Amino acid sequence: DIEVTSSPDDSIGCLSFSPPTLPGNFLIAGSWANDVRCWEVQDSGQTIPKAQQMHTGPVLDVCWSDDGSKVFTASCDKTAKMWDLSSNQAIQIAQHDAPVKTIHWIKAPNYSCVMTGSWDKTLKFWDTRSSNPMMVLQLPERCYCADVIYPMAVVATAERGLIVYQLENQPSEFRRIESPLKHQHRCVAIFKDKQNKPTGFALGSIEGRVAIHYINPPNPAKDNFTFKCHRSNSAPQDIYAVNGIAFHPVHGTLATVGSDGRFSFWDKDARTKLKTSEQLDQPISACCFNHNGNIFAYASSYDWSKGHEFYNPQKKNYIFLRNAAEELKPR
Amino acid sequence: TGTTIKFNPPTGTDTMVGVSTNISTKHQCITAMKEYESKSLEELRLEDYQANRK
Amino acid sequence: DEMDTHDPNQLRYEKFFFTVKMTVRSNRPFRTYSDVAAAVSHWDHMYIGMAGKRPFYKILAFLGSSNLKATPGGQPEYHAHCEGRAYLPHRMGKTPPMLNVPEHFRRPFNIGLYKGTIELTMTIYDDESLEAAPMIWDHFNSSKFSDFREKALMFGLIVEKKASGAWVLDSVSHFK
Repeated sequence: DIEVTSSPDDSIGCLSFSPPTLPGNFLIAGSWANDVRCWEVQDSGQTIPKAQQMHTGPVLDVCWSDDGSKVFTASCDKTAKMWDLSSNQAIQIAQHDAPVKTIHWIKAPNYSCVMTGSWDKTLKFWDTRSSNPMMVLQLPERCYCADVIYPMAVVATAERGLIVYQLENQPSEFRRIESPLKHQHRCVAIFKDKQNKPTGFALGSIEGRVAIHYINPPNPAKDNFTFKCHRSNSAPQDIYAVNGIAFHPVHGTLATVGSDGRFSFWDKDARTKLKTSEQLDQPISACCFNHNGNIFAYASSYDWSKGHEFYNPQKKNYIFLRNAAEELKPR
Repeated sequence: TGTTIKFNPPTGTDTMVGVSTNISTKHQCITAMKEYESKSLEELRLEDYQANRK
Repeated sequence: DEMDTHDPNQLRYEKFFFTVKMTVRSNRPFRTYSDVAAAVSHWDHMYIGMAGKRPFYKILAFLGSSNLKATPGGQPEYHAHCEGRAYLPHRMGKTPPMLNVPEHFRRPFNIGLYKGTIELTMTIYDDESLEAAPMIWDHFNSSKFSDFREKALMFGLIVEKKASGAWVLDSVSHFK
């Protein structure tokens, strides 16, 4: 499976492809070497290193503006930067009292903003030209992961916090869910209904398990379910953390990636596994799809799931691309 | 502060299905441990990075 | 392959109607609530009743003792009547359907410096009505702090309350 030219020095935390308002494809990756890199992915499969930016600490999340001109970066250095790609100039747009874990772009008819999610137990909203938050939201715990598709946002916190938000007018708390999972929250992804609206989410714990949760289903007791994944296997069955989770923007099937160094494609409606890959030399830490979903990005890095001891500073960190729109079709 | 206590995977039981069966589990995640359960991998990692204990 | 969706920790919900009539005859006046809990929690010794309903009664027994008012007559007597409709999250797998059939419990107790009897009458049945109902944890005045976990345990209730959402009845203990 095809590599990427000049991949990062240290482990990869996040990946993000550009929006459709941009011609061609552009990949973004953040690393624990404090830096963010930008490639142009060509149909050919070749990748052209385009640009780079620096934080003073590890970068935990990246994302694009709706119109393609900007990359927003979230770091441990307690800041988020806005990166104008044309002039390769970046500026600070956000601050927290602790590392910024999640960063998202909100494009609402009424208004537009950045939503930062931090371990300082808050959600903050920024217009990108001011230095005050335009809106501050209290969370019950440290922000662990989040997702945004207008007019809905999901946030997962420490201590298995789970919260849904409505985004019309000003953003507000919609529902405080009692988590379907009984182990630490790791990653979440919002899925849509046939009529193309925010209708639910997929939540991944550290316990080789994902929960499928519909906001408003005809019968929660059967419609809301949970499935096991990323487990190797008489012997003891090895359980691994789900590290990333992404839906196909067209087909409605999903990709999951784990500590075991495998990716898997699933059909959540049919409740059927589609593909489980080969095991890799190290865990898969991050993954996503390009604007239309022909390309499935996934990084092979050490996710720290076994502590400082199994870190091998010497091993290469790979990002792989898989031109697979055919592998992700229901039947 | 950091991952000083050595890695040791917690164990447990689980069911496995329409071919219903019974198994044993080894949870291969450091935060599954009672010592680290209050933190997240990226939290620990950052603590290790600042301690310079890479 | 096909997904393995089996989960014994599936967080199911319940909607129900409930009734609680409770009478506690005692030799002397209770000192602490902790004492009341002990006496009242005897109600289920030698349990005769609907298997799948037993956990819910524990909740109502707990709720009972929370409201017990003293009848000034009697040799001390305590009385409570609780009635309503509620919504309860739990992790106990498929509950069998519950029908309005009041069940009767009357047993003695001898703990500490107290001996007497507890009389309990309880109903619990399904509410198909789509209308909203408050969490059962709301009929308790004192379900607004962590001490609540302790109290629930005296009645064999193992409850959780995480960063978001109401208390969840994780499991039930029968012994101890």
